[PDB]
Order: sequence, then C-alpha cells, then structure tokens
Amino acid sequence: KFYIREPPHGSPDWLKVGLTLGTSVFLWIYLIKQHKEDVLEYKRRNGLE
Amino acid sequence: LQYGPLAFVLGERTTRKLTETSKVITVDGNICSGKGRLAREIAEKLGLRHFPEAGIHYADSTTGDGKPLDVQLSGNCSLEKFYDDPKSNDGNSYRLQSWLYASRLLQYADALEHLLSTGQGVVLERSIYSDFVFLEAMYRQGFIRKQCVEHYNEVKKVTACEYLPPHVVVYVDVPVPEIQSRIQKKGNPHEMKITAAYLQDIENAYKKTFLPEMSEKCEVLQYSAREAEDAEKVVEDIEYLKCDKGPWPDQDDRTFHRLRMLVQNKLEVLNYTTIPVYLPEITIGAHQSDRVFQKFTELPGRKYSPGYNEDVGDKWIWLK
Amino acid sequence: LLDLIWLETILPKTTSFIQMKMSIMVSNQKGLIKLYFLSFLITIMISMTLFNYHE
Amino acid sequence: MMSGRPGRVPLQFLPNEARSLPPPKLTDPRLVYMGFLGYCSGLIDNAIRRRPVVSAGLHRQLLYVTSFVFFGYYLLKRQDYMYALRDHDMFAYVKSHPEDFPEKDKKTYGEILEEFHPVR
Amino acid sequence: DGPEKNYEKTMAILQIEAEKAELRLKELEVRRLMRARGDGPWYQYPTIDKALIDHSPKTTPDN
Amino acid sequence: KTLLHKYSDIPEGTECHRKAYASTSIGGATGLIVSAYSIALKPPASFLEGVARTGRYTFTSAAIGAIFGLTSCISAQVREKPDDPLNYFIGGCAGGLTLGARTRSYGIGAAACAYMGLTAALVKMGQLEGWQVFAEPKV
Amino acid sequence: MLKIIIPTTMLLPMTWMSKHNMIWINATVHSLLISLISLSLLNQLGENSLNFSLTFFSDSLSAPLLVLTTWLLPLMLMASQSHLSKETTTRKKLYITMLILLQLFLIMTFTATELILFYILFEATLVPTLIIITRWGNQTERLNAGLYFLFYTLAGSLPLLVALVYIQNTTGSLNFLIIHYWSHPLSNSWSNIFMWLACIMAFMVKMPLYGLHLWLPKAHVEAPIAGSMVLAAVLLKLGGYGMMRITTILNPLTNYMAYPFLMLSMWGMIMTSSICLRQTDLKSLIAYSSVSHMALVIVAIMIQTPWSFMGATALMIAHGLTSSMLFCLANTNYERVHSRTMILARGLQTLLPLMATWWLMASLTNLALPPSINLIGELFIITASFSWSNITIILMGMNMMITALYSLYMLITTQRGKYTHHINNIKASFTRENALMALHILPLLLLTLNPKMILGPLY
Amino acid sequence: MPLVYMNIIMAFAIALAGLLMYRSHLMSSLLCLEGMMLSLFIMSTLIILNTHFTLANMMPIILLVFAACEAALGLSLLVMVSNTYGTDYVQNLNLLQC
Amino acid sequence: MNPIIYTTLIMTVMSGTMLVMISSHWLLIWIGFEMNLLAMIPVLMKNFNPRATEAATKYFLTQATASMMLMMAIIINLLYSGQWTITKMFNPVAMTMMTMALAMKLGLSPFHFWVPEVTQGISLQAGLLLLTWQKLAPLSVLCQISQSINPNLMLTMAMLSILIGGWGGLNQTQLRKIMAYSSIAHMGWMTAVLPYNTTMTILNLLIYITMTLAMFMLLIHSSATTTLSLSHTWNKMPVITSLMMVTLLSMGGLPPLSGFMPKWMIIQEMTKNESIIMPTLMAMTALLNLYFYMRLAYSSSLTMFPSTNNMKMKWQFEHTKQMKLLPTMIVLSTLVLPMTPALSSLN
Ligand SMILES: Nc1nc2c(ncn2[C@@H]2O[C@H](COP(=O)(O)OP(=O)(O)OP(=O)(O)O)[C@@H](O)[C@H]2O)c(=O)[nH]1
Repeated sequence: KFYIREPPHGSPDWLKVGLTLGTSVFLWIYLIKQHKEDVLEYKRRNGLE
Repeated sequence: LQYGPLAFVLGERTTRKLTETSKVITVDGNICSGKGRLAREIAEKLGLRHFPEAGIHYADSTTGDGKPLDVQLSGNCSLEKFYDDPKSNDGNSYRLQSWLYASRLLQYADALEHLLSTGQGVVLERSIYSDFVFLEAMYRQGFIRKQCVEHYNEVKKVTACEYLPPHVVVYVDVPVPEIQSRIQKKGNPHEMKITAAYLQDIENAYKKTFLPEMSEKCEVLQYSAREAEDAEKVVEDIEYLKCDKGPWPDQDDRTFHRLRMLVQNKLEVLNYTTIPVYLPEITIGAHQSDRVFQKFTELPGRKYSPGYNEDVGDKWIWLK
Repeated sequence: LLDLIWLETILPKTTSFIQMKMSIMVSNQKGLIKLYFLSFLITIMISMTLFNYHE
Repeated sequence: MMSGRPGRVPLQFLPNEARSLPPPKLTDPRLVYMGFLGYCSGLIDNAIRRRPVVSAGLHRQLLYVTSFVFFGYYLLKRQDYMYALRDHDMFAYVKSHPEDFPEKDKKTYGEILEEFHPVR
Repeated sequence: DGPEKNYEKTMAILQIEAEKAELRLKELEVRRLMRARGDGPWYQYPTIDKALIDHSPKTTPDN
Repeated sequence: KTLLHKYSDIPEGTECHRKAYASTSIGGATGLIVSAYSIALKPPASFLEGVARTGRYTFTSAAIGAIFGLTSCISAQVREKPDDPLNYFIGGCAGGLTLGARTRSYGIGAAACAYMGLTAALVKMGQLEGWQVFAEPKV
Repeated sequence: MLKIIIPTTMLLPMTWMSKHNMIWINATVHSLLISLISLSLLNQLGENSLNFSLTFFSDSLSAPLLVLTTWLLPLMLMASQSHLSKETTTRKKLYITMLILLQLFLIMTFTATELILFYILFEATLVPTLIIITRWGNQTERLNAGLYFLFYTLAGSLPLLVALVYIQNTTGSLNFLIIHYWSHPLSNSWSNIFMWLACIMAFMVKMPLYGLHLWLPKAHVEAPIAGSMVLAAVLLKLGGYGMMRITTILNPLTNYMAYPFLMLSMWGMIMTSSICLRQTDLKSLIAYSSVSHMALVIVAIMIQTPWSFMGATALMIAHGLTSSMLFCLANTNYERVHSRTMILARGLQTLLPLMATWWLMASLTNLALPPSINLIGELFIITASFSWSNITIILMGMNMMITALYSLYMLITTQRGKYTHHINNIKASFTRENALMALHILPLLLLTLNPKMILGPLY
Repeated sequence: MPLVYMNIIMAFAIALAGLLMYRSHLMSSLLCLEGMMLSLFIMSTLIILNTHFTLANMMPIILLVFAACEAALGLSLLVMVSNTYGTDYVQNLNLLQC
Repeated sequence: MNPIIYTTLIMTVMSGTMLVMISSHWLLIWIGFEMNLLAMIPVLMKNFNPRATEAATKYFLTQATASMMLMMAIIINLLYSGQWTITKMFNPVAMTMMTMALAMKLGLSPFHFWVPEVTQGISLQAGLLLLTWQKLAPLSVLCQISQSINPNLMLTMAMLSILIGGWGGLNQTQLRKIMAYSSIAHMGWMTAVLPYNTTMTILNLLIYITMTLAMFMLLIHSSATTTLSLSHTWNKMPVITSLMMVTLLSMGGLPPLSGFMPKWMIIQEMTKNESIIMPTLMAMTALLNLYFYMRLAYSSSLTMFPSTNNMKMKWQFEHTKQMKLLPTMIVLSTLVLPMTPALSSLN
C-alpha cells in the first residue's frame, strides 16, 4: 500500500479494542446496578415506600 | 512490542544478539571513488545488509511509499543547483549540506537500530564522521560563510556525540586527477561544473582530520583504487583486523538501552538539527513555513499519524 | 500632552517600569550557594524575634 | 469546615449512612457535563496524536466518557453527602444552643423607622 | 403566557433564594461558634486516645 | 513589635518629638534589614564600602521615617485635625521627594509622592477603621 | 433562556464540522435564526422581570442588549470573510468559534441572576476577544493591545470580585432580586466607600472613564473588524449594564463620591471629542467618539434619575449600532486602500454613491439627528443632568457641537472632495458591504419608530 | 527548664549558623551538618533518659541511622563536584546562575 | 540508570511521601522526609550533566538544613510536652521555628532561591516530579498542624512567596525558571489560605498539581526548553501551542478556566475571616504572573515565529512517547469550573 513498513496501529489491535469495549460495558452495567441499589435502598431507609 | 524500558525490565538485552559479525561499516572516499561499489562488495561478501548513501530523499524513502517528495517540500534545495550555480544569495549550498547531514544522521540512526535489534551488521556509504569533509572543503573554496560552518559544528557536537562510531571503515584511495577524468567520462552535465580544487580539498579534508581522528576511534583500512578493486582481499582484511578498538567493547547493555532509546525516537535524533540560530539560509519565514507545512499536510499520507490516513487506503480507523 | 504623554505616564507605563526595574534586582542573583544560605540565615533570626513571630 | 467529626472511618468513599440520601439522578446535569468532559478528553487524545479527532478511535472516546461518568456518579454521591452532613451538624447545633440563636419579635415596615434619602 | 406564570415563578424563586441566604448566614455564625468553642460535631481536633494507656502494675509501685 | 508600638502609644499630632523619634526608628530598622539583605544577595567588595552601602540605605530609610513623623505630627497639631488621613499624605511627598533627593532623581521622588502618600493614607485609615491586615482565623 | 442558549451552544458543532465552503453560509443563516428567536425576548411583563429559572432572568434592560448581541452575531460573520478568505478552514472555524463563545458569554452575562455569575461571564468575555485581537490582528501594537486591554480590565475586575464575595458574606446573597427587595441603606463609612469604589471601578474601567480609557484607542483601533465591532457595540455596554445593576446597593453614598467621576466624564467627553477633531486615522476617531458617548452614558448612570437611566439605555443601543456601522465603513475604505490614514483616499462619494450615503446617515446618527434613538437617548440624559445641575448644559451643549464638527469632518475629508489620482484599486462596491450597512441602518430607524422597547426598565 | 539543655541548644545554634555560612570548601559545611546532628542526638538522648521514656531510647539510634546516610549522600555529591570540577569549593560552583 | 533501579528510586520517593502523609509519630514523618530526600537526588542526577550535579547539590544542602531544623523543632516539642503525636506544638518557639523548617521544603519564603536553580539545572521530567510530587508531604504536615500556627508568620511567608515569585517570573526566558517562579506563586496562594481552611488548600494543591502536570508534559512532548524553541513548535505541531496558550490562561487564573476556582475559592474564604486587604493584594499581584504567561503565549501560538527549514523532516516523522494521562489532564486543567462545589468531597 502506501507505507513501506507496517504501521504502528495500522491494523488495529483486536486485543486492546476488545478490553476497551469489555471494560466499558462493565462500567455501564455496574453503574446501572449501583443506581438501582441506591434508589431502592434509599426508599427502604427512611421508609418512603 | 517496540523496545522500551519495559523490555529491559522483562529481560530483552542486546549484547546477546550482538556478535562479532555484527559490524557497522562506512565506505568513504572521494567523489565517484568507487565507494558504493566497494560498500556493496563488502556487504554481500561479509553477509551484511546495505543502506545506500543518504541524500535529499533518503528520509523520503524512510516514511510512507518512499518516493522522493517535491524538492520544495523536502528541504527546498537541489544538488543540481549546487553543481551549476555554486555561489548565490539564496544559499542552496548550506541548505544542501545541513539537509544531507540530517539525512545521514537518520541513516546512521536506522543503521544502529538494525544491528542493535536484530544483530545483522550494516554497511553504509559515508556517514556523520565523513560528513564534515564536504562542508570544510566547500568553505575553503569561497563557498559559504563561517557562520554556517559554526552552525554546522554546533549541530554536529549536540547531534553526533549521543551516537557511537562505526566498527570498521574502509577508505578507497583514488587520486583527484583520476576523479576529474572519471567525472569527465561520467556524462552528467552538472558534475562537469566542478572545481578541481574542490576535489583536491575533499581529498585533503579526508586524509587530514577524518582518517586521523578515525584511527583513534576505530580501525581504518586505506585501500588504493587497484587495492580496493579486488574486493575479496579487502573483505578478508576487514575480517581479521582485531575488532577491539573504540568505545564499542566498553559498551554495557545499559548504554545499549540508552542508544536504542535514542535511535528509536527519530524526533529526538533531529531535535537539535532545528535549534534556533537564525541563519540566512535556514530561517524559513512564518508565511513560507505556514504555506509549506500546509502543502506537506495536503500531501497524501502526511496529514494524520502513519497508519490512520483514510485518503491513502487505510481501514478500520473508527476502531483503530 | 494629556492622552499619549501624561495618561500613559500616570498609570500604565509607571507601573510597567516599576515592575521592569525591580524584577531585575529580584532575578539577577549571582546563584552562589554562599549568599543564598546567608540570606536564609538572616531570615532565620529576622523571623525568630526581630519581628517577634514567636510571640 | 469536618475531618474531625466523631464516627468517621478513614479511607472509604461513602460511609454507609449516605445510602439513606436520595442517590443523584442519572439525568443530573452535573453528571452529564462530567460525561462531556469525557468526550472532550477523547477529542484532545485524538488531536494530540494526529488523528481524525471526530471519527478516530470510537472505542477510546467511548471509554473516556464511560470512565468519567462512573467517577462522576461516586463524586456526586460523595459531594451531596457532605452537604447533607453540613446541614445536619448545623441544625443540630442550632437546636442544641437555643440561647445563641435568638428569635426576632417580628414587626412590619409601618413601624420600622427607615430613613429616606432625597435623591437630588 | 399569563402574568400569573411570572408571579408564581417569582414567588418560588424568591422564597428559595431567601432560604439560601439566611441559611448561608446561619452557616457563617455556626462555623464561628464551633471554631471558637469546639462544643460541636465538627472542628474537633485530634487528641491522644486513652486506650493506648497501659494500666498493668509496673516495677515502681507509685508510678 | 514594641518598636512599632512606640508610635501607637503616642497620640497622633501631640508629642511630635517622640512620634518623630519613633518613626525614625521604624525607618532605620527597615533600613538595616534591607541593607543586610542587599549585602547578602548582592556581594559587596570590602568592609568600608559595605558600611557605605548600609549607611546609605539606613540614612534614606531613617530620613524617610523621620520626615514622615514630623510632617504627621505638625500637620495634625497645626490644623487640629488628628483623624485627617491627609496628615500622612504630606509624609508621602516628604517621603517621596527626599527619597528621590536621596537618589538625586526627580521622577523617582515624584512618583514616590503619590505612591507612598496613598499607602500612608490607607494605613492611617487602618487606625481609623477596624481593618486587620493579618486577620486571625475566625470562621 | 435555554431556548436561546442551547441553539447557540449547538451552533458550535455545525461550524466545527461544516465543509470548507459552508462554514460562512451556515453560521450566518443560523445566527440569523438565533437573532430571530431572541427577538421574542423583547416580550416584557409590566413590572416583573421575566424569571425563566433560578439562574436566569431578564427585564427591560437586559433584553434589548441581548437582542443587540444576537442580531449582531451575523454582522461580524458578514464582515469577516473579506479579510478571512485566505485562511485555513480549521483557523476560520476557530475564528467562528471565538465569535460564538463571545456571544454565548454575553448572553449568560445579560441573563445572569447572581452578581458572581454575572462577574464570571462578564470578565470571561475577555478570552475570546483577546484571541481575536491578538492572533488575527493585522497592525503592530496588537500584541501590546491585548496586554493593555486585559490588564486594564482585570485591575478593576479583581477588587470587584473581593467586594462581591464580601457582600455575599455580609448581606447573604448576590441575587439581584434579593439585594434589591432586601436592600438596606449604606452608611457613610470609609470601608463602605472603598466597597463602593471596588463595585464601581471595574465597570467604569470598561465604561471607560476619562483618564483610564487608553485601552480603546489601543485596542479597537487594532482588532480585526469583527472584534472591533463586538468590542465597541456591546463590550462597552458591559460596564454600563453592570453599574445599572449595582447602584441598587450603592446608595445613598454614590452622590457624595459621584462628584469626581461625573465631571471626569463630563470634562472628558470634551477632550475626547477634541481628540476626535485632530485625528489622522478613521478607526481612532471612531474609538474616541465611542469614548465620549460612553462618558455621556456614565453621567446618565451616576445621575441615578429614571430619565437618566432611560436615556442611558437608549444611548447604549444607538451607540452600539452606530459604532459598529462606522467601524465597518472604515474597514471597507481601509481594505480598498490598505491604509487607515484619513487623507490617503478622499473624494470617494462620487466613486461609491451608496458608501457616500451609508457614511452620511452613519454620521447623522452619530451626530444624533432627531428623532433618531441616538438623539432621544442623548437628550434624556441632558434633561436629567440639567435637573441635577444647570451648568452641565453648556458642556453638554459643547459636546455635540464638537461632535458635529468631526461627525461631518471625516465625511468631508474622505468622500466630499477630489479623488486621489495615483490610486486605482477602488473597485465597484461589492454588495456584501452595502448589504451589511443596510442590516446596520434599517433596525436603527425601526427602533426609532418604536423607542418604547429600548427605553429600559424605567419606562 | 534546666541547664545542660541550654548548652546543647546553644551548640546546635552555632552549628546551624556555621552551616548557613560557607567560606571555601564543601567538606567543612558537611562537617557542620553532622555537628548539628550530634547536638540533636545528645539533646534527644538527654530528654528521653531523663524522662524514663524507655520505649523511646531507639530514637537517637534511628537519628544516627539517617545521619550517616545523609552524610554519605552529601560526600558523594562532593565526589561528583570534584570529578567535574577538580576541586570542591563552592564559589566556583556557578554554572547554573544563568 | 538501569530501569529497575529508576523504578525502585521512584517507589522510594513515593513511599517517603506516603510515610509522611500516614504516620502520626514525628520521627516517622521525618523518616519519610529523609527517604524522599535520599531517593530524590539520583532522579535529578539521571541525565548526569554538570547542571544536574549543581542542581542536585543545591537541592540537597537546603533540604538537609530544613530537615535538621525540623528535628530541632520536634525535640523542643518533645522536651516541652513529652509527645511525638502530630497534633499541635506546645512550645511557641518550636512551631515558629518549624514554620520555616517546613518552608524551605516548599520553597516559598526568601528560602526560595534554590527552586529556580534546581528546576533549570535538572531535566524536565525530574523537574515535573520535583515541582509536583515533592510538595504533598510538607503541605500535609502543615495541614495537620495548622491548628496552632502563628498567622502573622505564615501570611508573611505567603505574601513574600507570591510577590517575589510573580516578579522574578517576569525576567526569565527559560521555561524551567518561569515555571519555578509560578510554582512559588501558587505556593504563596495555598499557604495563604492554609491557616483558615485547609480544604481550600487541598483543592488549590490538586488543581495546581494537575495543571502543572499538563503544562510540563506538554513541554516534554514539545521538546522545548527555551522560549524560541517553544515558539518554533507552531510550524512542526500547532495543536501543542494551541493547548499551551489555554493552559497558560489557566496558569494566570483567568475564568471560566479551571485555574480560577482555587483563586476564587481562596478569596471567598479569607474574606469570611475578615481578611480583606490580603485577598485584594494577592488578586492584584497575580497580574505579574499573568504578564509573563501572556508573554509566553504570545510567542508560542498567537504569533507564528520564524521556523527552521530542517523541520520539513521533523513534520515527516511523528512522535513516539505516548505522554499518558495528558488529554485527561488538559480537561481537568481547563473545564472543571461548573463542578466547583465538588470541593466538598475533599472536606
Ligand atoms: N554538499 C554535500 N554533498 C554531498 C555530501 N555527501 C555526498 N554528497 C553528494 O552526493 C553525491 C555523492 O557521490 P559519490 O558517492 O561521492 O560518487 P558517485 O558518483 O555516486 O560514485 P560512487 O562514489 O562510486 O558511489 C555527490 O553529488 C556529492 O556531492 C556531503 O556531505 N555534502
């Protein structure tokens, strides 16, 4: 192609990409689970409902 | 993974791969003194690879497709203008010398990286240590001013000391009048317009500072034209010398790590090639620099990081 | 006389010149260790009881 | 202000009691703005590396905003707990010291002698 | 929209901001009192804990 | 602090001699402090010229403080306006011109008039009000 | 106000990703719809300020200025692509971004509710203006211009910040509604005098007052045209607006310390006007005229009379429009001649009849020809000052006189004469600039028809 | 507040004054530093021996422990200033002033 | 230096700082200080130039003097109180001596001439380390003992730091020197706010740490040490200078950038403590810092400067050092103002 040598990131690293999405979905579903736990626990703390 | 501190911590050394056959050589001599020929002969006789003499567009060869970029974009200087009109106010000559210095600097950088990474030896046509012969020979011929010479020396001291001298260097001794006859028979009209005093001055500057100071840094092999004709004898000479002179032996793996760090970062190597000194042939103006940098950006493969330019045929940029 | 002479001299240029003049006397130290530590020494008892920071 | 409050246990983000407070909403404008900082950090990261700042490395930018929002949630919960503690210590100290918090015998402007300044 | 829009909105805004204002004043006064006297939940300063003290009979009787 | 307190004990205007002496002592103290720092950071060449430098600095500062004190007391007594901030303002130009007259410069003492007199007015205003430059932690 | 804030913020991605040719068109048109949306904000309740939310509110003083800024934003866009044609697309996009950030900060400033937030955005307008003045400037002392402008603004800004935080600790809140409804009389304490000085001098620096007005003849004269008009038209109004907000808690002290500054403006407006007469550059003349008009606004503010406030607001609006138009005309002539001395190119009335007109009513509005909003705004202040003190009139009476002189003088010495023979680059009037002066002029007479809108909160 | 404490404190004061004043050499300043350390050791030892703070007698030992470490590091610094300078004087150590 | 040796030395510096910030015994805090000092010198000597030796010396003897002084204070406190706990000083002399004993470590008082010197002599990376990590420990000790400070001494220290730092920064073209003077000014700000509310000190320290990190790693990625070399970066790489000027505006504290939030909050605190002259004084004299910030910004991005022809090859080659956490650092360096009340998390 253009570059005579292989590029530093030309073909993307399937590994690092895979961990990137894997951690991001982890952070999102942990965030959601935490929010639900906090809202229910706050509801049962002061006996609101 | 490219070599870094983590590789040394892991255990990636370079004394292990480096052997006796791992040699870095430069074949130096006068103009068309058969240095390229003899360099190739010692290359494939000793089994070592060959990087040709660095020129204007050797760096253009290093990055991307390797085609020689536009002269204006790649240092706005030409060897043909040097040969035809030597003395002019535009100062193409010192621009030529500085760009050739930096190109040979990066050539030596890549050469050092090669035999410090894979262990295969490297052969070259001239180098930094033979680069000064030209500039001094020109300056003695009423060619450039001494401010350009002092900028050259200041750049040499701060961009050559971090590197270490070659293993062996071969000199092909060809008399200057024979060189004049050779350029007569060559045919290229530009090399006709040469001062024979300039050729004699190249020869003088070679065997007055280059070879002497070389002899205290590595092993020198002075060969006459006929002596260097029979390449087998010169390769068997370079085989049997001692390979025990210079800073190459007293070179621990930690200084190996240092020199690999230096060579692997090209921007570091030529960082001091652009020191602010404001020389009449070196200061590209603000407007000229802006336009020329924009032109370099519109050139394919030079807008984004190498391996990300979509215009050139890259792919997977959105998950790269 | 007023705008470009007296108005410049009355506020902007005077302050700029003051800062220019005395930043020089602040930042022109000879860098010697002896005088630096001598100044540290003098500050010691100046803060100790000369200003009576202790009491 | 609160580093010396009795009952504090060191080196832990939320001291258990904070769950009795309403957790910050996921829609919270402070939270989404901290997510915006995640997007911005991606833009500089691509720009700092000579990349197509908008389209390059969608995963890298996506990681940036996700990371900022998570630490954003916990910081907001920590932020609200301290302000709640500030109000709790305030009013409790107010009630515990009635003499130092006098009440005012309320009267109207018809009896306040507010001087008038003629605007001439 | 009608004038009652702005009227009730200004009622709510004015009440909320007045509450904020005198709450800030109470905050300043409470902070002053608690820093001056220390008889409060915050502004407490570290002091040596008594459980470190050892009460076992030592060599010297009248320690 | 007691050396400064000497000025505080003497009411402004009255006892002009004692106030002048106290202000002269304030000036002299600042003078030897500045000269000590000067010969510390900036190296002198010998003992006698070092005395010349510190004497010049303490002379300038002592003159400044003295004339400030004299102008303040005589202005507060002559006009019977002790609370007058402008009482210190004459100490400014007195502090200004002579300081320039200590450096043999015109613009130096000309600008020193306004600068030093204005700062003198504000510090005096510190007496008039309950200002505290170094306020103890209250809240 | 987020019906105007959110579209202004979202205007940034449009320019920042638009193609190499669509940035100007898109920014101009969408800024025009933004101005159209802000035209609604002229809807004002009788006496209650429109409180959209806790942090955002508007009344009959903030709304006209906000409409002025929003309507102005297309005008820099139309005036800039002449001197910005030969630039990289990214650099042009950032210039546009600086302009949008400036307008956004001005909107949050005018609609701010707490005095601290007002201060934050008010000063925060410095940064985009600094970039515009410094990087894209063409003259020499642009680098000096930025330093002078920033330092003059800040030297007043920081004491204002200290005074505002002290007020927050003492009074309880910096909210305008609270500090007005819960306003308390101010005692004649000298600490209170310094508090008044801190609360006043920042705005008076940006007013500017005479003496400390050197940042304009060294800033507006040097900035690119877009920066020049956004400076003179609105950024000058920042100090007046802030003073109108802050004099609520600055009485009855003001009058006793109103004496120095008032006359400082009253006398100053003469000298600046005289400085206008013996000028050499068009832009400097317009800058000094702006200083004089803003000094008249200063006098209006410190009278603290209802009539004075209404005339003040009218003068701010009219002066913004007139100064923007005059700067645009000066840029047109300068670009056509690539110089700024008002002697190099004279007698261009014949060559450019529409420019000759545009200059004619630009001068007329600058000269305050009745019944233009400039004249009524001036006259209301004159009547208020006369009620406060009679002698003012002669000084006032001097001003427009000298003003009228220079108000016509440049027109005599730039178009009403004989053309210069050696110059030939004056081409046919590109309809861009003519249209631009149209969008400058027609709203001026339209507001002249119904000045009850720009009359301020006292009406 | 007893007497021997006065002598040790006064000795530390003169050693602090001596450290904060250089004349020619680098070794002399280091010696003055270790003299400061000596005064500190003697003072602390006196204090803890007098108060029968038995668990605290290790404190002068740790003082000396870090004392020797700092002295070693300082004299290695002097080794390098001698290697790049031939001598050890401080007035010629001026290359960083500009 | 062998990379493992460098890693161990960095870990020892961090462990000394941690020992300072976690120990209650005075001797242990001094031991952390000693470990920090001991492990810091080789980090400076990493590049091994005579500048490095000069700077490492000047660093050493100042820190050694400060630490010995700190022992004199600890021993006096023990003599007059009998306690090693870090609560408060029971002898006024001991504390009015440790105040400058802990000051030369920060480098704010007239005990500041060492800072520009060491900063200029040593390399840029070790300069980042010295100006960022080497200030948490003494500031932590000051925060712990803030209850019993003589306010006059500490405020005078802060004022002198601010004034001399801002003035000295006006007269240097080397980036290391003006960053050292900027660090002195920020030391003055935090130390001024220290006696009243240490939470604001922590907030200002965090903002300064992140923002100086961003500034220094931008400098490293630009490979610039003098003003002309930094100005030359526009031709090779313009985004670095573009971020440079924004980060410099944050250095000066111009809002709505992040750098205002400390300068703002500090002013809000001491005016609550009836201190009015001091906040105004600092607010006005921060303009000296701002002046050379704008001078640096002018000749870095706002005006493109004469470049060098050999940069045609420099544009040809990209960077290799990643400069981790830089894009995040810029973001917390410029836009965190709307999340200002989050400072309550520190409290
Ligand atoms: N100014 C300048 N020109 C150089 C330098 N090194 C090489 N050149 C030029 O590059 C070319 C080198 O040619 P040579 O290798 O000497 O001769 P040749 O004709 O290629 O033949 P061989 O020597 O057999 O390879 C000539 O144009 C030189 O003038 C240098 O350091 N400075």
